[PDB]
Amino acid sequence: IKQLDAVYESKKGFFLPANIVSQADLSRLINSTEIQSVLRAPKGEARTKRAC
Amino acid sequence: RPTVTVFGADGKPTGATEVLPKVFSAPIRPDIVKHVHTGMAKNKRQPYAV
Amino acid sequence: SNVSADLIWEVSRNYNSFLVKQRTGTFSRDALNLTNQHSRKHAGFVNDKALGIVPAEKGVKVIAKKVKAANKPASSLYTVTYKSTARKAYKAIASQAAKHGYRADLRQAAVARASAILRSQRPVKPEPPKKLRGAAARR
Amino acid sequence: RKAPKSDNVYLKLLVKLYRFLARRTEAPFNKVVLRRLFMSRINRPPVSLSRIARNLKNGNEKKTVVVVATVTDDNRLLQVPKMEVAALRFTAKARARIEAAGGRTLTLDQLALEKPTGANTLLLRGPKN
Amino acid sequence: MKVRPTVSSSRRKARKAHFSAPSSVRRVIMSAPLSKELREKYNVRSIPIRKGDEVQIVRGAHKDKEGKVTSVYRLKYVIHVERVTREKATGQTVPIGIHPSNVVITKLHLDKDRENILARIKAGREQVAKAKGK
Amino acid sequence: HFRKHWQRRVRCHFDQPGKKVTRRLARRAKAAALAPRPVDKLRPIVRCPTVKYNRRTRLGRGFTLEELKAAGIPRLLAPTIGIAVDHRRKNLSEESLAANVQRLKDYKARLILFPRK
RNA sequence: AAACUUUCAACAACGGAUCUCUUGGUUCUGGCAUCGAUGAAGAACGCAGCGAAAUGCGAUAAGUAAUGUGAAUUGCAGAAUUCCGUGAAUCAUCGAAUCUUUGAACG
RNA sequence: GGGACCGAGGACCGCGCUCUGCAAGGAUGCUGGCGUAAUGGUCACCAGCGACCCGUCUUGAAACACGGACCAAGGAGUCAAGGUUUUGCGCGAGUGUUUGGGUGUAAAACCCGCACGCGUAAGGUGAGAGCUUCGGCGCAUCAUCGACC
RNA sequence: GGGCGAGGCUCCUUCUGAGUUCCCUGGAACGGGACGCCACAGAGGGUGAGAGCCCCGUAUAGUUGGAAGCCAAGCCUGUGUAAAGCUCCUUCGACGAGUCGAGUAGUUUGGGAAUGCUGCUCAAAAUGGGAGGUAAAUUUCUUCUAAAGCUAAAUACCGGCCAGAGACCGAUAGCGCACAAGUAGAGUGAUCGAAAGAUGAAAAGCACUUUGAAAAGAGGGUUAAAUAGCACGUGAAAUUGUUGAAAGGGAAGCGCUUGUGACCAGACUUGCGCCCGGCGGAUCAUCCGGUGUUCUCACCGGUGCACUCCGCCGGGCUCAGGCCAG
Repeated sequence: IKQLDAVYESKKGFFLPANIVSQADLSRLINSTEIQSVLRAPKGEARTKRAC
Repeated sequence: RPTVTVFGADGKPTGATEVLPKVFSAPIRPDIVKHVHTGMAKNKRQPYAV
Repeated sequence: SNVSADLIWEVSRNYNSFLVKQRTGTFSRDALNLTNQHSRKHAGFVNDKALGIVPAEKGVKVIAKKVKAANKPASSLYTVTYKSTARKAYKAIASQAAKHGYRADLRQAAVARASAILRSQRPVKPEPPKKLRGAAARR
Repeated sequence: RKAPKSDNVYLKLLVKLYRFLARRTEAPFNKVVLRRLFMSRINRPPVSLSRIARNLKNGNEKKTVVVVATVTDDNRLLQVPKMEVAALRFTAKARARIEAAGGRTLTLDQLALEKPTGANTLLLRGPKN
Repeated sequence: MKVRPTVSSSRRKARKAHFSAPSSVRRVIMSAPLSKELREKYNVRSIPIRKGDEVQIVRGAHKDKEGKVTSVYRLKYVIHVERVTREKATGQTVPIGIHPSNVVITKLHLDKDRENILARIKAGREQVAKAKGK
Repeated sequence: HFRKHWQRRVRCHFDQPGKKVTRRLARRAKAAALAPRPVDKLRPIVRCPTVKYNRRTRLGRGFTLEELKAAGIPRLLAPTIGIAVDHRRKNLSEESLAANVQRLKDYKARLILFPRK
């Protein structure tokens, strides 16, 4: 473990990459208070009755 | 920084304390792994020819 | 962080060691899969909170994932064996899935799996004798 | 386009998030962000610190510049101002200079958290030609 | 796993060597194990079979049956054990080809050369046992 | 550009690791033979010729006679104690002369000599 | 109705596909440098108890000497080996020899 | 009043009415025989109806012409170098370790010095996506007048 | 300066781990199950089927003897006014000719300052000669010594003595040749040049009887198998014979739809739930302790004592159940 940290510091021309997303938990991301608070009212249900 | 426990020869924790070396937080990219593995698995072959 | 159930499903929806794929459907051998069907709903090893029911010698052994122990597989599964009454097992299993908000969407599947395992443990009826027809019968 | 051409699982997660946002919000900001996530690399040219600095030289300071692209460093700038930048990916020098100037690096999922409707966001594109 | 570059893991070459080996190599190949009593008597596991040895057949259709070796027929890698024969159509008995790996030696034909072979094998085994022990 | 027979004149480097191993084994053969001695000779510092590369120095062939004399190392002894000698090169400048005599003084300070037999 | 022509099936024929195998080929890599007038490469004729080819050998001819191993060869026939031994073997190694006619070929 | 064909969907939601209910966002109820080759299916033959021998080539199209005794196996847009378009990936004013060197569990994997290849060292008017404190800000890019080399 | 030289390195050789324990199938375990062992050795191969522990080998350290090269601790000697390096200087300093070069012809090169080479004619110099730099004011400057010779290494390699490998090919493939293949054979000759692998674990390759002139056939026998008989693993199609069923007035074959005959896959064999009685048992509710957990849900142990639970039986009823129909 010690030398793993050491060698990844010692690699030249390479740094540990930065991900394009910060939180990978889309459940928290979506069901967070901000999204749901600014969110619009649902326009329907998952399974919708057929009228005619 | 999170912590991992060290285990002795008997399988029981020793009480030692170790920190993740910051590389286990790197992004997981199966496509990049696929590309690199494909090339690096061809990199061993011996030539054949009639 | 970098990892989540969504990331794991992204990595593993196309291939698993538990994945068996045929022409009539795709199944999963995972012990935490209540219907043995490949889906994010039922991918127990993917989801943080998951349930699994396995047969016992007389009854059902129910395993559930501990969210504070994902890093520790040897101590990551709350195991309870229900070897009393069929109705009592169903009660307890449905509580473990729906009372405190750990997988109420899997409540029905868990109860059905427990019922199926108990019916399997039930003694089995002898076969009806085979009746021949036509040329085979006259032969 | 229904499925992105990329094989990146994290870009797929961002696509799902912003698809949900575009469907459940009245935000043309979210719609354009989803469209720019669907477009390919050659159609997402890099945006430079110089271009962002001169797009904030006017009264647009104290804002969140969102660019669905990679932000590159420009050696021609002796000074970098404070700025709220969000983008898909940064260069190491762009991160270093922004953080030394006093701004903060932001990702698109974060921008979805703080600013889910695109308020006080300057949406920028790079030079196509 | 092999380490020395001289040895080869080639199936083709191994089978070629086995099936084109000369008579001395065939003798070494047709070495056979010793019984337990001989094992703790001589500190030797296996020895090449020879004509005067008494063996016990413990594999094949002949379950557990003993007899003196009649001939070591090195050409097809078989030995002939006394009284282990089958009758042809004419009623003449022909010996059955049995393999030294399928036989076990019970009584050993003794001379100076085989005493020397046993002494060398025992010396190597005891030297290595002593080296491992202390 | 294949108007000729490149097929009969084409070469592949499938033995690149084999030649690397062979060269490494040759360097160990030299150091097995010249065991306490370095596996090379001390080479001088020389300025590159043209205007394009005259801002840099490299290693040359051998040391000049008068810079060996200034360092205090005799001519007939230098190749014996492991110093390359180049009788063709002229210093033409106190700068090169001083750089090479300093290099030879460093070699002298770091050298160990064994007394003949 | 039979015969004949044709369709399908069962079994049996012809033929050698498929599957399986492989003491072979092909390609790459590594260590080393060794033909001949002291008669080469090649060609020919002989030699085994019973052999035509292949293989080995050269009138000392499926071979001799020496060294090592240690009890065979094998299709048959006949001898062995005393096994408490300078010693079987179509054995291995190989430093000594034998080595027909030619062929650079040389009365 | 008589006949034919059909019954898609699968808790409730709706529009309605003749409203204790209903023919109103898709079939229910009652009954009989059989429960096995009975329905169903596959083969062979008969029967009624239909129905040019395939491919190539030429032409506006035919016709001609060419190949076709049958079967098994083989069989034809591949590889390399140099360009170029697009898509994915990494780094990004930089990028490229694998000429070579250093390790190695040894043709793998891992690491790297100096070079080298390619590339890099200022507006106004009107639109404009997207934001707005709804006073206006204004990406990319475009048309014109510009500024400089 | 010489001569011995123990010893060492390289390479061949000797020797070095552990189950044939028990049961089942099988002709034969190397297969399945049980219980063990070795492992710096679970590469590979053989053995009657997939063997780390039956055998050869395989890993590391040693160990037995031998071969030739090189190094070499030490020990004997050394000798001659012998050789060598450097320094200084009122002394010297020899450097390659039918070769350079000039003209010319051919050839060659990216290269008429001829890029090199060769042939013919002429044929040199000594502060000399050759090649470059340069408008810089004259051919200044720079850099080397040709016409004599030797020399390891890094370099190439379809051949020689071997060795190790492969995302190669697998008997119409792979070299033409996996085989008595550069063979049989063809051509006057130079040359051209094939086809052809597999019984079986083991020949155990069929004794004996009978028919036949014989080849062979039929009994019989070996084998796990002759549905493996040296026309031999498996054994397709084209084509053919026999038997079974069928069709057929100058083509057959093909599509749609019945019908006859033959031959078949499904589906069903009852499931669920209530009312009784007989039972027979063990995990009725609640409470107490411990543990676990999603901190409110469970699990054990006690309590329960059998109008509560759990299974069976002898009955009754409901609903749902296959095909074809009214």
